[PDB]
Amino acid sequence: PVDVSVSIFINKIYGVNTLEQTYKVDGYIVAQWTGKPRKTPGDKPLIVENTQIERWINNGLWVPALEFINVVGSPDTGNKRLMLFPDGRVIYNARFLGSFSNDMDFRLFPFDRQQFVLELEPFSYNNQQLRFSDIQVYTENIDNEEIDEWWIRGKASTHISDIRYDHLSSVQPNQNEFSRITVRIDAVRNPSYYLWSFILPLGLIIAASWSVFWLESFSERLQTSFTLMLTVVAYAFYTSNILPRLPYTTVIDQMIIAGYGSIFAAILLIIFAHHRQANGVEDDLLIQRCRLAFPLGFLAIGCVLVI
Amino acid sequence: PVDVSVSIFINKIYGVNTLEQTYKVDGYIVAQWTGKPRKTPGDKPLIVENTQIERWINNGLWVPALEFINVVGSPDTGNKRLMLFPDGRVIYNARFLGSFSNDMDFRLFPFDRQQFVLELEPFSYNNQQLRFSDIQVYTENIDNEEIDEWWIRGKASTHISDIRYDHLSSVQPNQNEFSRITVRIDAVRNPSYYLWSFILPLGLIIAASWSVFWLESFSERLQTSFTLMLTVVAYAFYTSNILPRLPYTTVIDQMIIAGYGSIFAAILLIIFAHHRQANGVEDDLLIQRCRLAFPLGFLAIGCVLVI
Amino acid sequence: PVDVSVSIFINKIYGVNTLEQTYKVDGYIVAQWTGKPRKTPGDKPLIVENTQIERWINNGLWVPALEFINVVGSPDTGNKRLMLFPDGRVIYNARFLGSFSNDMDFRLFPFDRQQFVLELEPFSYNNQQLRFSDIQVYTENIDNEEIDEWWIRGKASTHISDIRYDHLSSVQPNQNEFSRITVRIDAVRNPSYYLWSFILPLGLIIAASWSVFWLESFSERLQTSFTLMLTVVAYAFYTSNILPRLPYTTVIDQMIIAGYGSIFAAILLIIFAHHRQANGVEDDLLIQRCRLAFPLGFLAIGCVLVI
Amino acid sequence: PVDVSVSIFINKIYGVNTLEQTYKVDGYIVAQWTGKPRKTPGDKPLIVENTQIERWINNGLWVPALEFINVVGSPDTGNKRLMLFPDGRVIYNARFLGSFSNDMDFRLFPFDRQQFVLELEPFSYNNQQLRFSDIQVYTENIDNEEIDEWWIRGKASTHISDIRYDHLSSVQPNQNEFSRITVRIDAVRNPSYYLWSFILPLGLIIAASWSVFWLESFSERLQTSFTLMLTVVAYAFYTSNILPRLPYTTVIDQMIIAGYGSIFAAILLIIFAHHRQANGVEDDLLIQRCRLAFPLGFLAIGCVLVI
Amino acid sequence: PVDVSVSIFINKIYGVNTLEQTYKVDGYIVAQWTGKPRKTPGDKPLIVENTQIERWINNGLWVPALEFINVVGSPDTGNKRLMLFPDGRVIYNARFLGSFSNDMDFRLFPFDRQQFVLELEPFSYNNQQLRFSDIQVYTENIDNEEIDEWWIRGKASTHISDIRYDHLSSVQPNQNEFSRITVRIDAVRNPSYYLWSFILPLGLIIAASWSVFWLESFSERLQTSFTLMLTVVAYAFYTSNILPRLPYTTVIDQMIIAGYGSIFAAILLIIFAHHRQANGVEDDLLIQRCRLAFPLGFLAIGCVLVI
Ligand SMILES: CC(=O)OCC[N+](C)(C)C
Ligand SMILES: CC(=O)OCC[N+](C)(C)C
Ligand SMILES: CC(=O)OCC[N+](C)(C)C
Ligand SMILES: CC(=O)OCC[N+](C)(C)C
Ligand SMILES: CC(=O)OCC[N+](C)(C)C
Repeated sequence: PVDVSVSIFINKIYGVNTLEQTYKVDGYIVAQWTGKPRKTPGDKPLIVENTQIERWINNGLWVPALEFINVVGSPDTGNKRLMLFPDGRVIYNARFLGSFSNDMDFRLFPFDRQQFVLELEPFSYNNQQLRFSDIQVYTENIDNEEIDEWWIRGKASTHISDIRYDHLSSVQPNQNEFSRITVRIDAVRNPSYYLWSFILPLGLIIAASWSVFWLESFSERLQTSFTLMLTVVAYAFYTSNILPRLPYTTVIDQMIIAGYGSIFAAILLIIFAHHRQANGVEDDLLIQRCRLAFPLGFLAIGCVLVI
Repeated sequence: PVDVSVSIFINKIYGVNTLEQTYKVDGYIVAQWTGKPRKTPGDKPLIVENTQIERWINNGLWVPALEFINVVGSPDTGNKRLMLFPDGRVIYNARFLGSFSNDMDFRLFPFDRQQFVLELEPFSYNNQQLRFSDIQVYTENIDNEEIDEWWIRGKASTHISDIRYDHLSSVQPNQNEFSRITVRIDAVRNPSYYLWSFILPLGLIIAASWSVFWLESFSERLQTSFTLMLTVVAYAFYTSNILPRLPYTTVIDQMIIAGYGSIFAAILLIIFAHHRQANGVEDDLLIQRCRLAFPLGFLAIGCVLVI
Repeated sequence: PVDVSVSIFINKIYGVNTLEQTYKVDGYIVAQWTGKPRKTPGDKPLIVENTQIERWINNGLWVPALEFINVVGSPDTGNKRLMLFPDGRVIYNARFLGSFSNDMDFRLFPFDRQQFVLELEPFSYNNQQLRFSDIQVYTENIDNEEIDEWWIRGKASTHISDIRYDHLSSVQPNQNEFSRITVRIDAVRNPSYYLWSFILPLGLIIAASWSVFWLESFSERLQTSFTLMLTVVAYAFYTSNILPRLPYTTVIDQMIIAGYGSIFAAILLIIFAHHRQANGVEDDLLIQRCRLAFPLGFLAIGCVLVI
Repeated sequence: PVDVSVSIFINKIYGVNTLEQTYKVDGYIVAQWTGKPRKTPGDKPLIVENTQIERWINNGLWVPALEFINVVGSPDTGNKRLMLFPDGRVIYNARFLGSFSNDMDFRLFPFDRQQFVLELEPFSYNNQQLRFSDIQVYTENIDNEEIDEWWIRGKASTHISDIRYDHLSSVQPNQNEFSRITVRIDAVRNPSYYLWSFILPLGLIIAASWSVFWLESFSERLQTSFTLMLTVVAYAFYTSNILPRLPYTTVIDQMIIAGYGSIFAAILLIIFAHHRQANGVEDDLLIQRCRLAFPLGFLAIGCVLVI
Repeated sequence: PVDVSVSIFINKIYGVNTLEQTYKVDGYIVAQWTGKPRKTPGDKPLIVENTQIERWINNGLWVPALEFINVVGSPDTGNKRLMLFPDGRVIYNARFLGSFSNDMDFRLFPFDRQQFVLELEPFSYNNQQLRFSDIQVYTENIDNEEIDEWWIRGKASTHISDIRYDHLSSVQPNQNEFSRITVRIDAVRNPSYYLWSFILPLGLIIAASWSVFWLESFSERLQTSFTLMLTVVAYAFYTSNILPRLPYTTVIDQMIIAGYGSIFAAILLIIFAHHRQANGVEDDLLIQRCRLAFPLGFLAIGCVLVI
C-alpha cells in the first residue's frame, strides 16, 4: 500500500447555507507519496503545472484521485502542480473552493455551535493509505472576530480511519476498506447582532404589550389589543424575512409565538373581566389589575422555554 | 444483449424546487458488465481514472453512456473510474450531482408526501439490458429527522422495465425498446415548523377576529374590523413571501381566504344589526350577540375544508 | 442540397421569465440525412457517442451544426450520438436544455395565453434543407394540469420555411436563404391560484372600503379612510412582491389602482358632505348616504376596465 | 496592416443591472479579411465549423482574436464558423451572448435614457485595422414597444477610431495604437408602469395626507398624523423593494422624502396651532385652516424639484 | 532567479458582497521576463493567442503560473496572448475577472472606507522573483462619482515582498519564500443615498415620536405609543431588507434600537405620570411635560453613540 501524507491549508470558511446544511471552504490541498526514483533535468526536482500534468499521466505517471467525500458538486479547482523529486518523491498541490456538507443543528439559534468538516478518501484505490494529516488553519483565534460571523474554537482536529464499503466490488475479493481523512473545525456563532437587533426589541414589544392592562376603559383595552396583534405579525414578518431559513423553530421563533399567545390570553382575560360580574359594566376589580400577574406569569412560562 | 447491473448509492436528497417540481440528488453510480477477457499488468485488475477513460475509449474500449431520463440539465459528474478485470469484468463508477424532475403535488401542504425518483436508460443502445438494480440509500430511518426537512419512508423501491420508443429509428427494423431502471424513494414533509409558526398564529388571529362582537358600540365594532382586515393582509404577505411558491392554493392559503371571508361577513352583519330595526340606533339585540354563531359556524365551514 | 429531417421530442417546458420573455425547454433533437454508403463493422449500423463524434469529424465526417435561432445563451447539451448506417443514413441525436426567447404579452395576466416556440436553422449552410419536422410533445392534454402551472393546447404546430439574410455573404453570390424549422406550442395559464388568493381578497377589501359610508360620525369616516388607505398599500406591496415583474400594468395592477382611487374619492366626498351645507356640522343628508352610489358607480367604472 | 471589416447583428438587448451598470446583448459577429489565395475542394469556398477551426489554426491559419473591450466576463459564444474562399477571402462568424458595461445615469428615473454600447478591439494586433463597421439592429422601431421595457431610438451609430495604449509594449517601438469599433444604441425607458403604479398612488397618498387639516379636534389631527407617517414608511418599503437598486436618489425617492417632510411639518403646525394662543384649547383659527397653504405651498416646493 | 515584472490594468471594481467580504475586479494582467533568444519568422516578435499557447508549452516554452492569492474561486480569464521577442523577451497578457477577498469592516456604515486589494504570487516557483509592479487604475479621481457607488482615493499603492511558507516542501531544502505583489486601492462609500433616504427619515420618525407628550389625555398618549411602536418595526423591516446584510450592528441599526428604546421609555413615563400621584387621574403636572427632557436627553445619549 502506498503511503500518502496530506496537508490541508484552510484559507476561508464562509457562506453557510442553513437550509442545505452546507458551507463554502477555500484552501489548498497537498498530497505526498514516494515512487520509483527518476531522472530530472539537472538533478533538481521538476515542476509540472496545470495542463502539463495530464501529459505526464498519459506517459505513465501515477497521480491518484483524491475525493472530497462530503463536497456537494465538483469543487472549483484552480492551479495544480506536481513537484517531482529525482529520488522519487512526488508532491501534488492544488487550490480548491468547494461546498461542503455536514449535519447541522440550528435549533439553538443565535447561540448555535457548528463544526465545519472535510472528508477525504481516495476515489478508486482501497490499496493505498493515508499516512498522516496536517491542517494549517492559520487564520487566528482571538483577533478579528467581531468583524467575522463565526468564531473558531481552533485549531482543527484530525482523524485518519478506515471505512468499509460492503456493496462495492474491489480489486481483490477480500479488500474493501478505504483510507479516510476527516478534519473538524469547531465554531460558535457571533450572537451580538441578533441579541441587540432582534431579541431585545422583541422583548420590549412583548413587555409593552402588557401595558394594555393599565388602560382605563374596556373598549380601550380590547381595541388596543388588535394593534399589538398587528405589531407581532409585522415583527414575525421582519424576523422571518431576515433570519436564516430553517425547517424547524428557533428560540426567536418561540418568543414570537409567545408574544402571539400573551396577546391572545390578554384578549381572553380583558373580555372575561368585563362579563364576569353582576350588572353590565362592572369590570372585575382585582383581575383587570393583573398588571403583574401576566409579566411574571410569563417570565415563569418563559423560564420553561429553557427546561 | 449485454447484461449490465447497476448499483446507485444516494448520499443526499435536497433542494426541492416546488415551482419547477425538481429536487437535487448527490450520489454514486456503479455499472458492471462482462466483455472479452484482457491482459492486465501483473494479473491484477486495472484501474483507470477520469481523463484516462477517454483514451481507452479511443483505442476501442466500449463504455456505454447511461442517461438519467428525468434529470434537468447535464448532471455535474465528479470523478469517474473504470475497473478493468483480466477475466473481462468492467466496472464503471462515477460521482454525480443532478437536478431531477418528477410530478409533484404540493396541494396538501405542510403535510404533503412526495417521491423522489431516478430513471436510468442507456442513451443509444436498445440492444443492451439492465440485469439488476440495487440502491444503497444508507442514510438511515429513525434518527436525525427533526434536524432534516424531509423524512424518508425507506428503503427505496426499484423496478427494471422496457420502454417503447415508437418514433425513434433503431439499429434493426424491429427492435425499438429500451431497458429502464426506475428508483423511488418515498418521503413525508416535516410539518412541525409550519404548524407552530404559521397555522397556529393564523388560528389565534382568526379567533381573535371574532372577539369583535364583544365590543359595545357599533362604531367600535365596524372600525375595529378594518384593522383586523389589515392584519389578515399583513399575514397573507408574510405567509406568501416565506412559504414555497405554487401555482395553486394550499391548505394554509385557504385558511387565509377564510380569515378574509369571516372578517367580511362580520362587517356585513355588524352593519346589518345596526339598520335592521325600527328607529335609528337599536342594534338588533340577539344578532349583535352571535359571539358563538360565528366561531362554530366557522368551525362547521371549517370542517368542510376537509371533505 | 442535402435533405435533413428533424424530430424534436419535448420533455419539459418550465421556468418562464416574464421580464426577459424567456422560458426553459428540455428535450431531444434528432436529425437525419443520407450520405455516401459506408463500411461498418459486421454490417450492422455503427453507434458513436459523445467525445467520439469529434474524432469522426476530424477524419472527414460531415455533421452540420444546427442552431436554435431563439435560444438565449449556449444551450446545455447532454449526451449526443451519431448512428451510422452502412447504406449511408446518418442520424444525429442529442439531449438539450436551453433558455428560449419569444415575444410575450402578459397584459391580460392571470388569464394570459402564450406560445412557446423553437426556431431551428443550420448555422453555416444555406446549401442544405430541412425536409420535414415532427415534434413529439407526448406529455398529454387533459390530465395533470391542476398540478401544473401551464395548460397546453397541443399538439405543437410546425413550420418549415426560408429565411433571407440580405447582409450575410454566402458560398455563392446568388444563394442567401436559410431553411428554418419553427415549432409552436400554445398554452394558457392556470388562473386558479390568482383568482382565489389575489383577485378575491382584493375585491373583499375594496368592497369593505365602501362600508365607510355607514359610519355615523364625520370624524369616524375620515379617520377610518386613512386605515383603508394603508390597507391598499399593504396589499399593493404584497401583490407586487409575489406576482411576476412586468414593465406594464396587469388587470390586478388596475384593480389596485381603482382601490386607491375609490378610497381617495371617498375622502373627497366625506370632506365635501361635511362642508357643503349652511351651519357647521350639517352633514349633507342625501350624500353621506351614497352607500349605493359608490358600490355600483364603481361596478360601472369597473365594467369599463373591460372595454 | 490587414483590413478587417465587421458586421454586428444584434438580436436582443435585455437584463439591465442598475447597480453594476451592465446589460446583456445577444447577437452575431462577422469579421472579414483577405489573405493568400488557397486551394479548396472543388473550387467552392470551404466551410469550417466549431472544433475544426482550432485544427486549421494549428496548421497555420491566422484567425485574429477580437475582444469586446467593455464585456464583463468571458462572453458565452455559441457556434462559430470560418468560410474560406479560394481567392483568399476569410469570413469569421460567431453567435455571442455577453454582459456589457457602460456608464449609466439612472438619476432621472422612470424617465431615463441610456445608451447600450459595444466596443471591439483586436486583442493582440495593433498592426491590423478595422476597415468598416455595420450593425444590423433589425429589430424594429415603432411596433411592439408597450410589450417591451426599453424603446430604441434606432438605428445604431458606429465609429471606428484609434486608441493609444501608452503602457503596453508592442511589436515595434513606435506603434502602440489599436483599431477600435464602437457601436451605440440609444434607448428610452417605458415609463408607463411606474407612472400608473407608483407615481400616481404616491401622489394620492401625499394629497390625502393634507386632508388632516379638515379634522375638527386637535387630538384627531395629531393622532391621525402618526398613521399617515406609517403609511409613507410602508410605501417607501414597497417602493424600495420593487424599484431598481441605485447608489443615489431618484425622482420617486425624492417624492417619498417630500411625503415624509410634509407629514412632519404638519405635525409641527398642528402642535403649534394648539399652543400659540392665550388660554388652553384656543386652536389658532386662521392657521389650523391652512388646508390650502400646504397643498400649494407643496406644489411650489414641488416645482423646485424640477429646477 | 528569473526577474518578472508585472503591470496590472484595473478596468472596474464592483459587486461588493458585505457578507462574504468580497468584491469583483475586471482588468488585464501583463507579465514580462527574459529568456534564451529565439528565432522568429522575419525577425519581428511573434504573437501567440489563446489555444496556441498550450501548444508552445508542450514543445517546451516556460510560462509560469501566477496565482491571485486572494481570489475566491477560479477567475474568469478571457483572451490571453504571448508576445515572443527574438532577443528573448516574453510578454504574457490576459484579461481577467475575479472575485477577490479582503478583511472588510462595515461597522461605520454609510460612512465606511474600504481597501480593494489584489495579491499575486507565483503558484509553484519560489525560485523566481517579481522585479517590479505597476498598476494603471486609469479610471479617474474627481469626475463621475455621484454616478458611482464608491469613490477612489487613488492611485493604487504597490508592494513587492517575500512570504515564508513554513509547511510547504520546496525544490531545495533551504528555499521556502515566495515573491508576492500586493496592490491596494483605497475607497470611501458614497453616503448620499443613505443620508437622505434612510438616516433623515429615521430622524423625523424618531422626533415625531416625541410629540406624544403634547397629547392631552393619558389614554391618547399610551394608545398612540403603540402606533409609533409599529412604525419603528415597519421601519426596521424596510431598513433591513434594503441595506447590506452584516453580522454586526451599523450606526443605522443603532438609531433603530434607540427609536425602540425612546418609545419604550415613553410608555414607561406616560404610565408612571398617571399613577404617581394622590387620587386617580392626577397626571403628574411637571412630568407629563417632559416635552423637552426627552428630545435633548436623547440628543445627549445620542452624542454618546459617537464616543
Ligand atoms: C459507493 C461508492 O461509489 O464509492 C466510490 C468512492 N469512494 C470509494 C471514494 C467512496
Ligand atoms: C427521444 C429520444 O431522443 O431518446 C433518445 C434517448 N433515450 C432512448 C435513452 C430516451
Ligand atoms: C446573422 C448571422 O450571422 O447568421 C448566421 C447564423 N444563421 C444564418 C443561422 C442565422
Ligand atoms: C491593457 C491591455 O492589456 O490591453 C490589451 C487588449 N487591448 C489592447 C485590446 C486593450
Ligand atoms: C499553502 C499553499 O498551498 O500554497 C501554494 C501556493 N502558494 C505557494 C503560491 C501560496
